[PDB]
Amino acid sequence: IFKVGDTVVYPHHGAALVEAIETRTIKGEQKEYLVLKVAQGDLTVRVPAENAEYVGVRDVVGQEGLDKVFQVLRAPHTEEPTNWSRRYKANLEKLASGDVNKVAEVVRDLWRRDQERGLSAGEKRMLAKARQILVGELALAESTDDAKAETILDEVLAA
DNA sequence: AGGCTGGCAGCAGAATAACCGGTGGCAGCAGCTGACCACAACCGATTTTCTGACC
Repeated sequence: IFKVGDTVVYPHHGAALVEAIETRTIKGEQKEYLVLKVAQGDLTVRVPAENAEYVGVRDVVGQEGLDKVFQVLRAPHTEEPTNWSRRYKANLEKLASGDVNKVAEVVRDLWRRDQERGLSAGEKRMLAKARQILVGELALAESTDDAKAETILDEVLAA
């Protein structure tokens, strides 16, 4: 399925393009490396043709999962453990999982707790990073005008 | 049978990542003052010494 011209989503680097299929030699054999161009830090990631699904290279989302993550973002549930260390560990695990609904849960919990209390600079950086990957994912998914993706993010945050 | 004497050898030293609770400090400020300048006047003799009339 991975041809030149896609827009695939890495686990926690964001949505990236493809431009070539490298046949770079490993053990005297030409494993089909595919290249990536993710623009948050202009790093190029090259992965083997079959271990991408093992490491979690996930395709773009363009169906009722958009409504699913919208109702996840506008869900009434907000619960965290008592200690900030375990709460941060659980949110970091859900962030590193690389799932859109889980990242939506992370940003709704962090945005609710920041508009209620205001926690910390480290979780502020975490919320900025997770909001960046969610906004970039949906803006390259629906092709829906990035930063007007931020306006529709404001709409679903207002709920 | 070892020992304690002898050089011999080797070495130290000097000179040239967050939460929660609590508690005391602290600064800012209306709000009693309360002692204090502080002008500002007002009198209390005081002494001089004319001023005014007295016979």
